[PDB]
Amino acid sequence: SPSILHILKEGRLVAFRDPNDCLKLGFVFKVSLKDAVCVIMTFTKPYKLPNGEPNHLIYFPKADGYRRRNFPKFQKTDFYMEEVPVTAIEVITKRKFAAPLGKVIKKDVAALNEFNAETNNILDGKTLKEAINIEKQGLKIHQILLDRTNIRDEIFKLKSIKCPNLSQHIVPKFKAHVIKKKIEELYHLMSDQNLSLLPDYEKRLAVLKDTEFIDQNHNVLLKGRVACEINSGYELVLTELILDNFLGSFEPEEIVALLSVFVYEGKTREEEPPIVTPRLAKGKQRIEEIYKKMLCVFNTHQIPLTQDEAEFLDRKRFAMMNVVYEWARGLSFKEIMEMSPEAEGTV
Amino acid sequence: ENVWFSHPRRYGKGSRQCRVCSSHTGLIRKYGLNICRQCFREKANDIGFNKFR
Amino acid sequence: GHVSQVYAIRQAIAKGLVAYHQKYVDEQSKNELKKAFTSYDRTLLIADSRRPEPKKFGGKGARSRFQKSYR
Amino acid sequence: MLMPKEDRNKIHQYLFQEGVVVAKKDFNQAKHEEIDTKNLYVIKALQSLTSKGYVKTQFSWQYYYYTLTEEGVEYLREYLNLPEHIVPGTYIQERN
Amino acid sequence: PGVSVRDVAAQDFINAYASFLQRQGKLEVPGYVDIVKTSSGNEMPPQDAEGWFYKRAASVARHIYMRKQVGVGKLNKLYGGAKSRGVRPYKHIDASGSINRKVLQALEKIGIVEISPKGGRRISENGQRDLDRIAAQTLEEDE
Amino acid sequence: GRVRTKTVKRASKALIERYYPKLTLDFQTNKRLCDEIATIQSKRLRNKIAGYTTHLMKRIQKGPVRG
Amino acid sequence: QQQQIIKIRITLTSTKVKQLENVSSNIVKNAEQHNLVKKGPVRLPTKVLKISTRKTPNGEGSKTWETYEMRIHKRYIDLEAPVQIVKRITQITIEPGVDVEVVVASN
Amino acid sequence: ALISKKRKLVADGVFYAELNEFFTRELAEEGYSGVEVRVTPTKTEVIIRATRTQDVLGENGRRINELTLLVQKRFKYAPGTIVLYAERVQDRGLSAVAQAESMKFKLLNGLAIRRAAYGVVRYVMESGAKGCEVVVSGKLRAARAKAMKFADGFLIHS
RNA sequence: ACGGAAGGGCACCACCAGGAGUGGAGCCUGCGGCUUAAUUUGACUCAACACGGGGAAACUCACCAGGUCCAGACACAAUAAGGAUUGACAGAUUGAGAGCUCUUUCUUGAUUUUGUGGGUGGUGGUGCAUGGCCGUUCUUAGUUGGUGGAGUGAUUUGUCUGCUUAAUUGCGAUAACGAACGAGACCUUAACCUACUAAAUAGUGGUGCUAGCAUUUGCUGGUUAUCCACUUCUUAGAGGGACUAUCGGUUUCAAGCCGAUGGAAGUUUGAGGCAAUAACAGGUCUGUGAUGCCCUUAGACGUUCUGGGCCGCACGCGCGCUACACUGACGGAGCCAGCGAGUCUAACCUUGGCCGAGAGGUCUUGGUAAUCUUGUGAAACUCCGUCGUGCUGGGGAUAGAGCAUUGUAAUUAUUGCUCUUCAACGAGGAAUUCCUAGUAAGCGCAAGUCAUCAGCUUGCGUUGAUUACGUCCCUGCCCUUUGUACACACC
Repeated sequence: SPSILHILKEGRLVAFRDPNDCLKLGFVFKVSLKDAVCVIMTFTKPYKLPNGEPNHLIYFPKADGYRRRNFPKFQKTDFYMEEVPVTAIEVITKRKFAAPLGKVIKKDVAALNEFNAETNNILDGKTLKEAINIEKQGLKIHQILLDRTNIRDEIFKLKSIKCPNLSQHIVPKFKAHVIKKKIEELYHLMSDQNLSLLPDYEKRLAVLKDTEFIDQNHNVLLKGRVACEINSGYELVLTELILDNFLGSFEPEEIVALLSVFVYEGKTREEEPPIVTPRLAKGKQRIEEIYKKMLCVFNTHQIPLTQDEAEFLDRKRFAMMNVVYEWARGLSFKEIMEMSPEAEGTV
Repeated sequence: ENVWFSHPRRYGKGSRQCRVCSSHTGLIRKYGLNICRQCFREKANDIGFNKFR
Repeated sequence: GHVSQVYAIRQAIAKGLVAYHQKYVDEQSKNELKKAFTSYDRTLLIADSRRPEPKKFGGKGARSRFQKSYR
Repeated sequence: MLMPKEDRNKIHQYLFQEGVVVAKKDFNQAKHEEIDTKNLYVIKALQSLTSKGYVKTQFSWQYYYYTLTEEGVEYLREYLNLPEHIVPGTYIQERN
Repeated sequence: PGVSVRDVAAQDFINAYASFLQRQGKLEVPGYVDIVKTSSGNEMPPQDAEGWFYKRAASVARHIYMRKQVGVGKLNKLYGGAKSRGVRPYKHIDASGSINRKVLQALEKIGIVEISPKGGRRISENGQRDLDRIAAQTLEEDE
Repeated sequence: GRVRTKTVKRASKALIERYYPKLTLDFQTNKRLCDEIATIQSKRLRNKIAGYTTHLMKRIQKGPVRG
Repeated sequence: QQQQIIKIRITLTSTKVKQLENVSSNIVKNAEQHNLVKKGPVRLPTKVLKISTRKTPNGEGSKTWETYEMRIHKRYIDLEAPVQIVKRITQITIEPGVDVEVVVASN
Repeated sequence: ALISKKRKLVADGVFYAELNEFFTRELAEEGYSGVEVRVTPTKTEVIIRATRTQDVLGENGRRINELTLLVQKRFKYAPGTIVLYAERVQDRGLSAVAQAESMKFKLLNGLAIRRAAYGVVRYVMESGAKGCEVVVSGKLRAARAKAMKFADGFLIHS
């Protein structure tokens, strides 16, 4: 931030608290920008209520009716250090002094008197202005601020606000809402929709509904029916291949060779030869187009495919058309072998 | 170990040096880069200062 | 500077006038104006096309160089 | 170089738990980052380690790029006396 | 060393005023004025002697007039002589700023200028209606 | 001085040899015609080529040039 | 339930012109497509980082100098845009060399 | 953050430089070609080019991990912000750096200069280049220095 | 290759025509010598001498007088928990709360330790052992090999008799034919776009709120808020634009050249960047963890602390920037810019108000920057007054006395101011440097070194000339012919 380390002032007033959970105040030693490890010098013990319980309300700036209700004063305590994260630090405020903590520790005359004065001045009266800067960038941060400062004034909007004593009566209510939805709601959610595969599955439904295989009411259509027969991984393009009379122009050999593109790895060093007939080339082109389209449609939803399916078009699968076509005619196994690049078992 | 093995080096040619070569004379402070001028020349096109004029 | 500024302002006065004539008066008047000016032309309408040549090393100025010794 | 053995232990340990060590060439630095020791002490102990294999070095822009080996791992398990097939340097870890 | 007199009556614009500022009986001299060099990079005091401060008053009146809003440091930069050290020709160097400050402090009192937002100082509507009007009345008289 | 170089002259000549229909004896028209007719890298060079073609046409009209 | 406008200000800066202007034009296009008022593709004065140095490593030789200069081209673009389009336009348009920044809360 | 654009770009340049030099030093055997500092939102990717990803990538991503550690521990980044990669350089050549490395290694094995130089030039020619120039300075054969200059095809100098 | 041989062509690192100067304009720094405890050191015609980015108070530092520290990895013995080795308050000690060393004893716990091989570091040597880099030959048009031809061969031709070009550029000719590099082309930049894209981080105009001096409505801000309108200026992006364009002459009438017309731009439109082949035993091991061999390696030329020195000097030589005085210097009233640069894990650029003659101090503010510093309202010069020819008044050295700032530390004064000594100096022999247009010359300004210091450079503007627009005589360069007892090549 533009005033995160040096400009804000060494020993600035912040409201931190350990797991005891009570309203406290202290001075910043040095805002460590790495592991969030601020060494805060407290001057107040955990402020328990008149009843004798942990106080849950935070300093909600600018309101006499809010804070003086339950926070007329706080407890006075002498200097001792504690390390704490930035998450525990609640609301930073202005009322501070420029002199360091070392001076306070080593018993000076200028530091200690002014110090004690500041310790009790805060107690006597306090209606401070909050100050966190948005001038660096603010995109997520700005949004968060917008969310919060609307909810800041929303605390006055609701019914409970001008009570005689709220935080004395809250310990039951707090206990209920917080602890009853701590690991009951959450445990339930740990056996309702556990993994991200169910959400991702629902995103796989978005593409399956868009491609018109299953209808929008989540039931199978003719496209989904025909596709139910195909057990191979490249089923959607293959399903799309059977629609129009495009296939009717081909001969059986041409069809079977065309179908070889799907059932072959296509990982090799050697070059692809020229295609055996223009119809096959056309078919190949069509297939390529369809797979591009499918890649596009998958890509809009943003779901990662397998290394095989990510590669597909880049891999050298298309040479086996020229291979199997000859076999489909009625040719010797040597002749075809001497055409093809790959090993014989693979073929 | 030794409380006598360090003169003041708060400023001057002795304080700051070329990060590549560690010379003292011929140091490019401009734009807070701190590179030995010869070293800078060597890695000039690498950093991306191209000779136009 | 001062002379330069003067030159600029006079030029502006000229161009502004002729342009004004061109838009909001007939052309013949503007032609008359031009011909009156362009005959005299001290960069009256058109700007001065000379512009500072840069300084180069081994000398205080552009074409000037430092003195050499031999002995 | 002569130094307290605890510092050496810290060094050998941290290096084992990571695999890599870095150091700006500066004797008269005071504390070196991460490992709680002066920089000189680090640099010289690592040099000593390197001497007989175990860790490989690359100087590059005065920043000492130290990297652990296989024999080095064996040496460090021996020194730090911890079980094999359990605590290595940085082998597989990531899925890719 | 100074600025913005090329245009109108350089000397006469700020001479009939100079005696008129004495005529007013409102001016407020420092006390240590008139035994002073006027700049660090200068050499002699002014040759007007019984005056000069009144010239610099209307010159600072003119300065506040000049534009928008003006300061102290700016005045120092302006009336500053530039300093001649040895060989070291005449590098532009600040004025006896104290004098300008004093002038400002005087003018504010007389009801001509006031301290503005954005810092600096600005001319008033009532201000110069009477001050330099009589001096430039010579130009209106001649016309 | 203002002497035209090899790639301007030779290329111009080549153009006149295989495009005599078109290439009327005006500079500006040729200038765009050159951009259309063939790929040229820089603007300057193109312009030079156009100029030389114009010159050539101007001196083709008076008599049959050798080359 | 309007999806509220916040006045976004993008600040692209780079050492390249063609790689930068590409991203600029893309931003102009995408933002146009969504039908939003904006403050141009406003370009700034390009900053030249001039470094004068002697050619020779050591003093001997004719005193030859060498200018070494790096360009900085900078574009600021204000999209008077809703809270929706911030996340849509930030994720798109990334490039090695082109340093991209976005900022809001103009006052 | 909060650094001037001027200062910033220079810093980036410096980072790029130090990277390239380090990679050149460490990735010597592999035939390192070049890198690119691919800055992104939040993450900072770094593509590395070489002839082979034999041990640059590593066994199950070990040497690459080490390299990443070196990078992020050196310049002090948050773990998993900076990321390295290993792309194949194209044509085993045309990139001069790789070729220079190949020369260097051919020599240090124990070979005559001619064989190296003409091997390199022929390879370049095969790789579909317009032309090549290989110059070797220093002490070849004799005690006094000499400059052998091999070339083929075509070049430019202006 | 050279020639006080020929022919042709060239350059303000050559002249002519002049302009500005340098050997006394600031007195500076650099070198030589001299001096030296040291006064480190490289470079000596062009192509060493404000150069080493070298403006050094220490650190830089390498040199000198001294003092420590081990960062001697590793292996191999050997001493060795009845302790290897480390550290140690204080007395002595010494510039010195350096245990360095001793005195007294405590602490320490395999790390070291003394010895042997082997490393390591070195601003040590060698730039004539090298790499890289740079300079110069060489601000030049030159160099090559494929296949042909000639010659026993070295080699030659191509690469040329003319003509033209800044140019082996072309035009042509032709035992050569096509080709490649260099040149050109290319890149950046300098100028022109009242056309496109727009811009409160740039302007301008209109409407609510200002008209206070020359004002009735200069131009300015009141006006980050009053909303709207605009893109000429200002910024960029994309393009266009000049090609010697049209006309005339001139030439086998071809390449081209000279004038005129328009044109923002008509010397390759100016300026640069890039820049071939082969070289020099040019410079550099003091840029480099670039290195070979040599030298040294724990009273170490290693690293580090204390104090000097590199500033030892009226100069024996070299560069460098104000106004020798009335086209002047003052007192004021003077005076528009343009390159830039700028705080983070901190203290940079300073606006603002107060105090101070002053330099400065202070309380704060704006600024990670077309927004704030900062229209860097710079200087020379416009306007009146003061001298007016006088080593005087013109302007403020050399020496003294104080007050400020920066810095652990200013002493052989860092700088700055203030007063007293008063000096742009009597137009600089012989000699020699740069210079043809917004240049030369004047004048400041920023940046680079930087805590502080500029007269150093690197860029930037501002005012702005005279005199060629040529030649080969001097000094050199390129080609061709020729001569040669030269070839480390006319030294």
